[PDB]
Amino acid sequence: XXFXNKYVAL
Repeated sequence: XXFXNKYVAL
């Protein structure tokens, strides 16, 4: 809900 990691997005 702001960038995650290689697989999960936020």
